[PDB]
Amino acid sequence: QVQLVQSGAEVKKPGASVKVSCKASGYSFSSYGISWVRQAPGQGLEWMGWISAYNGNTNYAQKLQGRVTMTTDTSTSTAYMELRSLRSDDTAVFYCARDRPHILTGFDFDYWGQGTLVTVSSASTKGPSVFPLAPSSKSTSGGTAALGCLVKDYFPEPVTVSWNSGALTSGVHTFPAVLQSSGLYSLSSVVTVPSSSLGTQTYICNVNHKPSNTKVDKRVEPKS
Amino acid sequence: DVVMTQSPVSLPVTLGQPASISCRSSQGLVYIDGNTYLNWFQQRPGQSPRRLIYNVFTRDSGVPDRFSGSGSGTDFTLKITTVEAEDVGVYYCMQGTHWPYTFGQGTKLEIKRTVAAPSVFIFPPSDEQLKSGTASVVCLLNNFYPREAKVQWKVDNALQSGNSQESVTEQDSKDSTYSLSSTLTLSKADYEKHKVYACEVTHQGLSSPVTKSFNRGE
Amino acid sequence: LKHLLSRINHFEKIQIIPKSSWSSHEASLGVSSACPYQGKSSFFRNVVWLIKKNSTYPTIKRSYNNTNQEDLLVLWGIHHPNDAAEQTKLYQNPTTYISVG
Amino acid sequence: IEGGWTGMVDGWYGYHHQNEQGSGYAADLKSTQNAIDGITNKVNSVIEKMNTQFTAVGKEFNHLEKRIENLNKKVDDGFLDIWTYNAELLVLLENERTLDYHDSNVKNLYEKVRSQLKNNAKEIGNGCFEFYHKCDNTCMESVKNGTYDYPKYSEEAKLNREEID
Amino acid sequence: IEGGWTGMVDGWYGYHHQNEQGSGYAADLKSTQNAIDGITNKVNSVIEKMNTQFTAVGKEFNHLEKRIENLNKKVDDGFLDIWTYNAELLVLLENERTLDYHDSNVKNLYEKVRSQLKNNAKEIGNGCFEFYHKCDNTCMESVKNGTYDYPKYSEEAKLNREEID
Amino acid sequence: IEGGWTGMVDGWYGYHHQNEQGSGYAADLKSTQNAIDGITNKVNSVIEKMNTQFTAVGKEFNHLEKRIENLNKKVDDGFLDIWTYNAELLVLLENERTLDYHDSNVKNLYEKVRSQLKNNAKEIGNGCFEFYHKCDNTCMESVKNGTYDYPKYSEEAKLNREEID
Repeated sequence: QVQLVQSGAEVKKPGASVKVSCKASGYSFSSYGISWVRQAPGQGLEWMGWISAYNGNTNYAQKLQGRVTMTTDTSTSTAYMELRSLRSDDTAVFYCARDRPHILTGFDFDYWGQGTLVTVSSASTKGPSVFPLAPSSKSTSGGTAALGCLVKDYFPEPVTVSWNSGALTSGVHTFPAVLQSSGLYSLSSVVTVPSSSLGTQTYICNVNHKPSNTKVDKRVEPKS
Repeated sequence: DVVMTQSPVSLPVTLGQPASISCRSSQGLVYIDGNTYLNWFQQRPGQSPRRLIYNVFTRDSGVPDRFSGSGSGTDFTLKITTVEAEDVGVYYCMQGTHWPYTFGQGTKLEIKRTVAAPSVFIFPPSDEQLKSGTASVVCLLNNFYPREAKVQWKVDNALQSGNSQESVTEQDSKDSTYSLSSTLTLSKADYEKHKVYACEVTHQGLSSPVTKSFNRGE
Repeated sequence: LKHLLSRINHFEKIQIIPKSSWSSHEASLGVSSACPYQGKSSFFRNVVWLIKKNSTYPTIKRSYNNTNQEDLLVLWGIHHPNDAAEQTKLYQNPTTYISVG
Repeated sequence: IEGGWTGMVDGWYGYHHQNEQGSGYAADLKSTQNAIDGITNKVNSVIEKMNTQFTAVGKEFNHLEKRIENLNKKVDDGFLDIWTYNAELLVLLENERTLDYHDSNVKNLYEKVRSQLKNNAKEIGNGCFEFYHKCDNTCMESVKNGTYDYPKYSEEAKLNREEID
Repeated sequence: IEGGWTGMVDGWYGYHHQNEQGSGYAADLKSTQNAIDGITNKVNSVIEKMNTQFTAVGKEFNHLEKRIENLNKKVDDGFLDIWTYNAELLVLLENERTLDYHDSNVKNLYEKVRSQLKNNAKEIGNGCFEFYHKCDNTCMESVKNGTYDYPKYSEEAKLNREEID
Repeated sequence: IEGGWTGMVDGWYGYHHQNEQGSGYAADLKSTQNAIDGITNKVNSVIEKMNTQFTAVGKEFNHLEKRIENLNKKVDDGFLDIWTYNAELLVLLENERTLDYHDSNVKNLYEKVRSQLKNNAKEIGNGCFEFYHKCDNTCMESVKNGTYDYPKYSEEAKLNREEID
C-alpha cells in the first residue's frame, strides 16, 4: 500500500548538483503525480515542485526555478528532483508526496516519503571525538548523579549512540546536534543514575558515526 | 501568491481539552473542481508528515474522529476533542488552490499543563578534550513545562553570549518534561585565563535564579 | 422581544414583588376557565391576576428598582373584559387605567 | 471545432498530434493553466456577496400600530427576492462569460497554429492541419512551443502542393 | 437555414419534401408540439410575479415630522422602478432563451436527418439533402418518422456518386 | 468580415472600391450617419438615471432606540448597491446592443451589394465582390448610391463566366 521510498542521505559542497530519488510502489501508479517538499533544519515546510507522470507538467517554485530540475521514469515509477546549484542555505532534508496529475483535478499528498536529508557545506567528513563527563560535585547525589559523553568535531549528521552496550534504557537523553560555527557538529548524550551506584553500575558510551564508520566504545569515569 | 496565517502557533493543552487551530487565507480557496482544498497535515516529531481532512470536510481513513477539519470562508479551523498524546506535534495548513502552494507556518501542541521541576547540573570538561584544544562545559536541565530556561553564562562574573549553544528534547511521553543541554565551547586559552565558570538558570518553578560556579581547580 | 431573545442565552427568575404587597389592599389571583395549573383551575405563575378586596379596589401605586446589577426582563398585563358586569365583578371602579413608569 | 475530446483529460484546450510515428492528445499547458487561474479567481471573487451588516433591526406594532415592524419586515423581505434575483443574474452572467472565454481561447490557439504554419499545411476538417511536409515529433513540439520555423520545411511542402495542384 | 418558410403555417419546424411525384411542406409534429408545450409553460410560469402582500401600509408626518410617510413612500416607490426594471430584464431574458431554443431545435432536426441519411445524399443549399437515389413518398415518411433505413438505398446511391465522381 | 480597416477613418461602415483606375476606401454615408444618430440618442437617453427625489430624509435613535435611523440608513444603502448593480447591467446591456447593431449594419450593406450585383460578380474573400465585367468609377458609385443596373454589364459578365467555366 503506502510505500514512497526516498533516496539515501546525501552530502555535498556548495555549487554541486544533487539528485534525490523517490521510488514508489505498493499502490497504483496510474500517471499519479509527485511533488517534492523541503523542510529546513527544524524549520518550516516549503513546497519546491510538482511533476505529473501523466504529462511533463513541471511547476518549479518561483524562488527556485533555474536550479531545480524534475523528472519521472514511468517504467520504474520513480521521480527525481535535481538542484543544479547548491548553497549552504539549501542544506535541509527533502520530502516526497503523491499529487494528482491532471491540473483540472485538485491535489492529493495522500502518501508521504522517508525524508532524504541533504547537507551542503564546504567541509569534508570527520570522525567524532568522544569525550566523557563525570559527577564532579556529585551533582544531586540524593537524587541522580548525571554522566555524559560529548560526540563532537564531525561533519555528517547521522550518529548512533549506544549506552552500555545499548543495554542502558531509561535515563539517556541524547540531545539534538548543533552545528559548531566552524561547520562541525556536537552531540551530548547524558544519563541520570542515582549516586548510590557509582562503581557498581558500568558506564560506557558506544557511539558510531555511520558515514565514517567510527565505531568507538568510550569510557565514562566518575571523577569527583 | 497565497498567505496562510496560522493564528495559534503555540498551543499547550491538557488531555481531553478540545482545542482548535485556525488557518486564514489571503484569497478564497475554492477550485474549478468545485470543492475547497485545505487538507490539514500533522507531522508528529521524528516522523514524516501525515494527512487528516481531505478538502475541508473529509476525515482520512486512518484518522481518529477526535480530529475534525472545519471552516467555510478564508478562516478554517481544526478541532480535536479528547486531545491525546500522539496528537501532540506540529500541524500545517494546506496549500491554496493557487499553484503557489502554501503550507504556512506551524502549530505545536503540549501534553498537559503542569508546573516545572528541573534538575540542574553542570559538567566540567574531561582532560581528554582539554588536550585536543577545545574546552566545553555543559549545563543540564532535566525537566520543566516550557522549552527555554535562559541558561546565561558568566565567566569570572562576565556574561558570555554567542559562545553558548542550546539543544532541546521533546516532551517525555511518560510525563510532559522537556530537557535542555546548553553548551559553551571555548579555546584552552580562555579556559586557563579564567578559573570561575558560573551559569545562570532562570524559569517559572524557580523563584530564585540558580547559578552553579564550578571553578577551574576543584 | 423575539429579537431581544435572539441575543440572550441564559435567564434567571427573581421575586421582584410579593403577593403580600397586593393582599394588603387587594385579593389573591383567581382562576382561568378550563385553565387549571395541573388539576385545580389556576393562572400564570409569574404575574398576579389581582382582584378587588370586599368590593374595594383602590388606586394602587408601586415601584421596583433593578437594585440587582443585571438586566431583568419584567412582564405585566391588562385585563380586557367584554361586559360591564365582568369589570364590576372583577374591578369595582368601572373607569380605570394602568399607568406604567 | 464542433466535437469534444474525451482523451484530453489533462487540460481543457489541446492538440491531437499525428506523425508518421503515431497519434497522441497533448494539452496546451499555458492556455489551460492561465485560463484555470482566471476562472478560479472569477469564482472566488463572485462568492464575495457582502450582505448588509446585521444592524440588530426589529420593531413591532407595540399595540399602537407602530408599522415600523411591517416596514422593517418588507425591507428585509424586499431586499431578499431582489438580491436573490440579482444574484441569479450574476451567476448566469459569469456562466456565459466563462463559456465565451473558453471559445475565445480555442480560436486563439487555432490562429497561433495558422500563423506559424501558414501555407505549409492545408486547413481541413474541424480544426485540423494536414502538413504537406513531415512534421517530426520535435517539429510537433516546435509548433506547440511556438518555436516552429516555416523556412526549413517550406520548399518540401511547396513541391508537394504543386504535385497535387 | 437563413430563410423563413411561409408555406409551413402548420408548425414552426418543418421539412420541404421533394420526390419525383411532387413537392410539399410537412411540419415535424413531435418537435413543434414538444416545443409548444415548453414555451407555453415558460409563458404561464413567467407570469407568476407574486407582488409583496398588501400589508395595509400607510403613515404620514402626523404634524410631528413622522417621516415614516416619506420612508414608506420611498419604500414603495423604490420597490417599483426596481422590480419593473428587474421584470423588463426577465422578459428580455426569456425572450432570448425562446429564440435560441428555436435555433437549437432547428439544428437538432438537421442532425437527425444527417444521421439517418449519412452518405446516401449530398448536403447542398441552406439545409437541403439531395438524394443520390430516389426516396419514395414512404421513404420520405421514413426519414421523417425516424424509420429511414440506409442499406436498402445504399448501393444505388453509391453507384450514382461514382458516376459523377 | 473578420478584419478591421484602419484606412476607413471617415465612417464606421465602408467599401474598398477597386477599378482598373485604382483603389480607395469609401465609407457609406447613410449607414454611418443614421447609425451615429441612433447610437448618440441611446447614449444620451441612457444617461437619464432620475435618482429618487431628495426627500430631506434623516432620523436617528433619539436615545430611545428610534431605529428609523437604521431603517432609513439601510434604505439608502440598499437602494445603492442595488441601483448601482442594476446600472452596471444596463451599461453591459446597451454595450452589446450597440455591438450587434454594428454587426447587423455590416450584413445589411453586404446584402445590398449582393442584391444589386447578383450573378454579375463572384463572392470571394471576406466580403469582396470580384466583378466579371469592369465596373467604372461611376459604376462603383452606382453600386454605392444604390443606382447600379444589372442589365448593362450583364452580357459581358456572363461571357466571362463561361470563359472560366
